[PDB]
Amino acid sequence: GAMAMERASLIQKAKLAEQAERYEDMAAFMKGAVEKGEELSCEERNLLSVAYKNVVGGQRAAWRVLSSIEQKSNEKGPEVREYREKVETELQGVCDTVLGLLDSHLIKEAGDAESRVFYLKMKGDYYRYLAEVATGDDKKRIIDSARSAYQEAMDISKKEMPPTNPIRLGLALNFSVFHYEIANSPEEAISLAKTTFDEAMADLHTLSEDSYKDSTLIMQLLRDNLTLWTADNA
Amino acid sequence: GAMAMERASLIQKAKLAEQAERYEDMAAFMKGAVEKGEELSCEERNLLSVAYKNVVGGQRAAWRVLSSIEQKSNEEEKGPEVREYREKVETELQGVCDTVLGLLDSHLIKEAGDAESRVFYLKMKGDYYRYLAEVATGDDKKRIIDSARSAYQEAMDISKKEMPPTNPIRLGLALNFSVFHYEIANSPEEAISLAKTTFDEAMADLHTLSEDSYKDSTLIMQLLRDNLTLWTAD
Amino acid sequence: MRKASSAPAL
Amino acid sequence: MRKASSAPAL
Ligand SMILES: [Cl-]
Repeated sequence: GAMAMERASLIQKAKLAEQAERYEDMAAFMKGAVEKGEELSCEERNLLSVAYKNVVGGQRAAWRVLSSIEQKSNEKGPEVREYREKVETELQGVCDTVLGLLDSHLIKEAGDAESRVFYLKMKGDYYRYLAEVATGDDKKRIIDSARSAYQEAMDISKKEMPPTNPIRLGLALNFSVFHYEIANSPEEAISLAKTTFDEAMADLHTLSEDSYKDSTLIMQLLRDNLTLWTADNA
Repeated sequence: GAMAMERASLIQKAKLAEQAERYEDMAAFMKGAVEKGEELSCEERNLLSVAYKNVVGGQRAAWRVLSSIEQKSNEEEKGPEVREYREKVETELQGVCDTVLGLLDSHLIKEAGDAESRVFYLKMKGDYYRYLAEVATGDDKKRIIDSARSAYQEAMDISKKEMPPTNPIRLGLALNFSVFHYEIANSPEEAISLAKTTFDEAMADLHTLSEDSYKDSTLIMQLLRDNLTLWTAD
Repeated sequence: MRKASSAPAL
Repeated sequence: MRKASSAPAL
């Protein structure tokens, strides 16, 4: 009917925006498709994720450039602060939009384990991107919201998914990053990454070639962080 | 009075946006600086150009991707989605070109000023009429093409009377005019002739070329050769 | 300490 | 023909 046709058009425009590398457009198209009220397939979930991660990823990178400049420049006007705060506000608005969409349409008690873990991990991620720029009481609440979302996804993944499942691995990875970079819990970050890597390793011999590459892709990232974090360099 | 302070702030924010690769922001900051009424230095001129080049460059690349899909959407899903989204991107691109051309006509193109300054802005006027021509169809297309050519020709007349053959502004003008000939005016032999003459005349003076312009002129010379190779392949 | 790697685009 | 190269920044 009308809903199906409209949804299909927005998905098609999201894919067109993807090919044109118009990620803000892509995100808005996927948001409209979500608001048609139907579940997202795996492919569509990834289109949604790609779009908003590209948008916020560009803002995060800009925010980090400006904070770095700010440090050394502040080592003289208010321009760097004002403009960094302009980028902050925009980044906060995009995360707010994603978090609202997750809460209003995507996070449900129903659905396979992958979908529920996917969206709750995504919720932890966008709260984590908010925490990167937050200060004060707002930061403490955001951090609590990130942890709560990550922990809920972790509970489901540990109960319903194998240790090698790439969505489970991706969640553990990001949660460990949260521990290290946001929650100020380096031992927990290192412990969680170590456990995730090891528990995955123990089951690799059972996987197909395609599953093996998907799992090992994230396992290398875990290793990469472990090597980074476990070093007397600083 | 304090305008000079605001203008300095807009320039500083344009430089921050550039370092953060936020070209839409950069362009708007430079638009504001231009609208303070003061003429732009060489550096500020390039900031303006860099900002808008990147903005329309993303739009043009997106427009080309979409037009190609549209032209080939005949051979899976079909539907008006491609044309609708292409037209949206096209309208945005036209809006940015109109803004730059309006700034050029309103604040930047003057009778006075050094030759390099007048050439720079008339070349920019040719350039943004050329971007309009890339997407123009039918009625206004002839006008837009005539407006690009008149701007490029006046710039060319100035450059050939008042600047050396190795001057990077003159070289970049000749390059863009040869692209105009090939891509817009469908005059391939004229485009090849201009590129070859521009390259050969600069190559004959390169021994003199000042080290300050070596790289800039050299890069443009490289591009003239790239286009020649692309155009004379047959 | 440089920023750690998070899950990639799937 | 592919898009010709035009003048770069600076
Ligand atoms: Cl529900």
